[PDB]
Amino acid sequence: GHQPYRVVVLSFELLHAPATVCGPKKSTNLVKNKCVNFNFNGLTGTGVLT
Amino acid sequence: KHTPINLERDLPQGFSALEPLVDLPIGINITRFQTLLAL
Ligand SMILES: *[C@@H]1O[C@H](CO)[C@@H](O)[C@H](O)[C@H]1NC(C)=O
Repeated sequence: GHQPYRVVVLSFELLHAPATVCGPKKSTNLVKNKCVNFNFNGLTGTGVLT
Repeated sequence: KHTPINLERDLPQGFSALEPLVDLPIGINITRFQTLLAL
């Protein structure tokens, strides 16, 4: 109650501007020659990769 | 695009497409532009 305490405050905001600040996004493994789903950096679909 | 030009005055005839270099996420309104030189 009288000992020093360190404080950090984080604030965020949005407005009419590009985000340019985003968190991590993880990548799974790569499989081939099987009818599979895919999400390749924003495009989604189903098919066979060769 | 940076392309060789024959020894000539006027702009040459032909096609040369321009590949992109960069896009920047700035979001500032633009109305005028200038140019800079080295002296
Ligand atoms: C840039 O200026 C124009 C003209 O004044 C204005 O309409 C526009 O909102 C401005 N852009 C901003 C404030 O991001």
